[PDB]
Amino acid sequence: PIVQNIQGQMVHQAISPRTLNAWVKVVEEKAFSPEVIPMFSALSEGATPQDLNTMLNTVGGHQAAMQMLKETINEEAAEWDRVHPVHAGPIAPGQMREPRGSDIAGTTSTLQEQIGWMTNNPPIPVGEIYKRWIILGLNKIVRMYSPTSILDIRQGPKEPFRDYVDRFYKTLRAEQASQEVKNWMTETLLVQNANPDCKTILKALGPAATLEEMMTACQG
Amino acid sequence: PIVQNIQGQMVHQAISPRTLNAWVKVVEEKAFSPEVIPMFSALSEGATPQDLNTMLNTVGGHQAAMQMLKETINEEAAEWDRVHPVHAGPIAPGQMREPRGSDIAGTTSTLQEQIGWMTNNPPIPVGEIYKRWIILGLNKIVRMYSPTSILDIRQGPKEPFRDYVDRFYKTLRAEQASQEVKNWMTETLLVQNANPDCKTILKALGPAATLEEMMTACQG
Amino acid sequence: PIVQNIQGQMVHQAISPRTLNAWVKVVEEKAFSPEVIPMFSALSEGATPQDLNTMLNTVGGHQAAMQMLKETINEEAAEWDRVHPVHAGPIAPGQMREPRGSDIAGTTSTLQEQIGWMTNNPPIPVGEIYKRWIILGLNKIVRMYSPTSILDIRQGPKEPFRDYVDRFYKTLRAEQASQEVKNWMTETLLVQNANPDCKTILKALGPAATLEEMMTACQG
Amino acid sequence: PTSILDIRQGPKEPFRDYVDRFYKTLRAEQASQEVKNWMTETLLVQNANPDCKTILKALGPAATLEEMMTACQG
Amino acid sequence: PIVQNIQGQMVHQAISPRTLNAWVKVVEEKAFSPEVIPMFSALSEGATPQDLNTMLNTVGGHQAAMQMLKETINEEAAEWDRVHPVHAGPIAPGQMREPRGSDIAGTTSTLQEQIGWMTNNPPIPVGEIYKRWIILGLNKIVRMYSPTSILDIRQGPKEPFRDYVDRFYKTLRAEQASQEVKNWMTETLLVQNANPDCKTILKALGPAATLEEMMTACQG
Amino acid sequence: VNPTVFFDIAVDGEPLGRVSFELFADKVPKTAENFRALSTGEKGFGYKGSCFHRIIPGFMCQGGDFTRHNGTGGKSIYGEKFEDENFILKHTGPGILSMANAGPNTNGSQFFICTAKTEWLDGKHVVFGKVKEGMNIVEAMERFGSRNGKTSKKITIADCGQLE
Repeated sequence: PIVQNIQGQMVHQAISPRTLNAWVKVVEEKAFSPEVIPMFSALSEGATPQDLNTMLNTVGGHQAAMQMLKETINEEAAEWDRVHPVHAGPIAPGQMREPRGSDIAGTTSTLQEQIGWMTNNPPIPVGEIYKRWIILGLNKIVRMYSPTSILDIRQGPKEPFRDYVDRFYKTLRAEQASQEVKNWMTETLLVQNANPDCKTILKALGPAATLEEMMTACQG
Repeated sequence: PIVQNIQGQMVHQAISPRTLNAWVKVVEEKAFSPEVIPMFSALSEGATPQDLNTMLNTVGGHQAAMQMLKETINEEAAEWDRVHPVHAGPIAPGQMREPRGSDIAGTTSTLQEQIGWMTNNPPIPVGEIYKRWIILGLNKIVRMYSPTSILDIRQGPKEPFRDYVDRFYKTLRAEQASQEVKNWMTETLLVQNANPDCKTILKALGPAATLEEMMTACQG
Repeated sequence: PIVQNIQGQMVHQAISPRTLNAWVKVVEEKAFSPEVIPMFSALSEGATPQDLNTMLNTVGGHQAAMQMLKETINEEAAEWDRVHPVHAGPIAPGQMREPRGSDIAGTTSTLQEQIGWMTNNPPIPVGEIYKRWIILGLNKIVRMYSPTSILDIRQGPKEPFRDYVDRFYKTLRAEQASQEVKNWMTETLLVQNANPDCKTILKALGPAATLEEMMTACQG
Repeated sequence: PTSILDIRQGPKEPFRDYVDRFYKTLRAEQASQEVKNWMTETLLVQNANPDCKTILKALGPAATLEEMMTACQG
Repeated sequence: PIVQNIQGQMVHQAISPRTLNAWVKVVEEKAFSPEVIPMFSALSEGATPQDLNTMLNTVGGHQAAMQMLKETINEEAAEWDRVHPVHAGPIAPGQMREPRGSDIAGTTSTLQEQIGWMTNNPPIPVGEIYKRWIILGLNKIVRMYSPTSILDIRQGPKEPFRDYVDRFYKTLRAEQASQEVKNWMTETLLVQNANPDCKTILKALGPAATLEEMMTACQG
Repeated sequence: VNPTVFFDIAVDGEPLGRVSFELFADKVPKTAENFRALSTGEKGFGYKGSCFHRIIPGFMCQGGDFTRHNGTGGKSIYGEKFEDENFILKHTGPGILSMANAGPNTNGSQFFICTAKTEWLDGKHVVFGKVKEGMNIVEAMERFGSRNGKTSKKITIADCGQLE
């Protein structure tokens, strides 16, 4: 990453082996859960595109997901290059050139250009865009990985309310719909799909249903 | 999290990975228990709101509890906006404007603004406020994950007094209704639900009996 | 209403007996179907709050719905008066005073004040706000008359896809959800709730499913 | 035909017809609107069927007409 | 209670035991009748809040009603604090004490402070305010103690009009409503619920007939 | 309106002079009533015959421990201790009468009379009165104290009461 020295320049620092070891361990042990995206965004903070490419290449197995992620990165780079013209010709000294999409991806550049783009005035953050693209790809992957849909969740007769709401909110975290649709479904289908007894309990609870009130009502 | 230097000043520092790893491991391995709040308060001392949002989003599984915490944080942010209204008119030269209820959470503010808020003169403790909110949310979560109520406790004919008092104090620390009500409960409900033989052995010592003699009476 | 004379000043005109008879007839004949709101917005165009109150009072029966509409108008007027201060004191000639909520409701004003507020420069759409309130109330009413919910629609084994989608779109038009959530619903539940045969047909059809190709595929 | 005080719901008469007839007789009746505000909250829930009476009382005294309706809906 | 003492100087005179005995006896013998309110208001003329607290503590039984009274006193104190907060203003040349919700309720206000607030010029009407609060509470209590609703008052087949109108007016006085509602009820409900034998007699007299005419008509 | 109390001071029984105090009951009423009532002795106990146990020249004279006579005791008319009423008034100069305490919300009966401006005490001790008449009697008292507070002669409140 790029560690900021205390009262000094933001010196570049190679990714420690601990970061990559934790990353390969989580991607091996936990497969592709919704939370891995937060842990990936946590481990890689202020990292150059070279660091992110190293973190992605170290992943072993699940090569279909890696190919989908690379395809998503390519699509985002194509869109960026289409909606942003690239200048050429002689460039004034002390000012880096226009970052290209294939260049903002880090596939057609070295570490020096990335460090220069992340130190210019005003700063042009390549890391926060390449990480955004990787997060979009990982979101597509975790959506693809979800085994069951959100509309097809039904509580079992003996399965309690806690396990049902756990599965429901997990699938909701895996869902791809917009945030307003997410609020709509978590407002309606939660009580609309419960078991009939606690369904009538929550109907007696009426409007303004709040999760803690629901779980305190369905007790026993 | 900010850290003091040799000269005494503090500056932002990237969040350490084996903190995120330890938090994720303790959250999953111990699930939700009263001893997750001290660990959380110790792990993220001085953490920025971005670091707390990281430590919360990184928790895979138990998404219902995380949604409860998000709702509690949401309501807490609204109360802060309502209690204090921004003043109008000219602002003093040595002072600049404050954050909003939603920006205390760090949802719509960059990291540099958090660092400026935390190291201002005088410093503004946004991290401590958001940590208090998260601790309240975790208290409500561990309240929900309580498997019984305080009144239903009745020791079995064979269940030893040690296990009975352990279960009692466990669900009592998980109750957290109040502190003086807890003091009244530990006097009344503790003595009211004993097994008849050891019950009258405890009654032999009267209400002035302390817990040590209370247990060594039924001991052996 | 207020008919605009050709190349002249707009002249006030009493509501037509034909208009009022058509309104009371459509109310009596179709009860409260989702099209009564478009037909009401069509019949009442450029009408004063006096005209709208007359069109509402001529309705006979459904007094519960009428009282709910009046309560909605009262709530809207209260919100308007709360978020809009009312000025008082001596008022300059040629300039009408601040319209209160009870006046924009037409319960404490006169036709002269309504025409004055609708002829001022710049004009104040008192009619267009009172009609908006009436449309909100009629929307609440038509939502209350909804016999079945949208999430509980299931196609019969013999009931054809045309009838199924007719009922589905009728219930969707009656539904109260926002338009952003309304889209996901017609994208997913339409194909998720059909009979198995045409369900597999539309699944083979795959993404980008539109109503025309869906109905041409489920033929026979 | 009858006074507003005589309006009472039948044992199996649905809440729809009961509230319709009650509001129709109340509109036909002559009184100040201020008196009607107390008359509704005193007479609507009391004269209902016992099961629907408890159903409406579970909602609360100041419950609106639409919530009271959707309570015993069907 | 304080009383005008010769000459012209009010001094504190403690509540007499005979007054407390009269109050205990009237609460024992008459329970909670509508008339107690006047007896209470007349037994405690110009009483310090301590005297009213003594008179409310000396009651025997009816602890539920006393709890409603205390809670309504708390609510009135809360609203009073809300309606009378200290807004910034230039300080008055002359300072006089001030009664808080808790200073009015006699909870945290010493007897000397109340004597000061009463005998000072200008006087602070703490006694009358606390009396208004207690009278509101007693109105709540006596309207709760009503055995049957006023709408259920109906005459027996041979029950004389005397006892019928007596019981009807007693329940109507215990009932709570505005004066105009009572004016409408005495004209719409009284004649209708009478026995048909005398109902015909009252109808023969006229709708706007007074009480004495009907009473002497059905007399005997 | 604001009460005024006096103290007739004595140094080992020789009469020394009268200090009188205006108590700011219009801003610190509960604090001012406690010093007033302890001066009159109307609640049964009080200041009459207690001494200044700690006098530090150029800082303040402290007294009011009528139960233990050495700074470890004293009690209020509301119980042994009560809350810090407020901090409206500040330690602005000599003659300010402020409450001693053993940290926050621990006010009893000990008070101190400042003989200098002591702004560092602001926000930590409730101020509730000031010397009206007698400041040179407070100044002369300083001579019987020391850097650490120990006094050389017994300095007593020979009599005290309310004037107005």
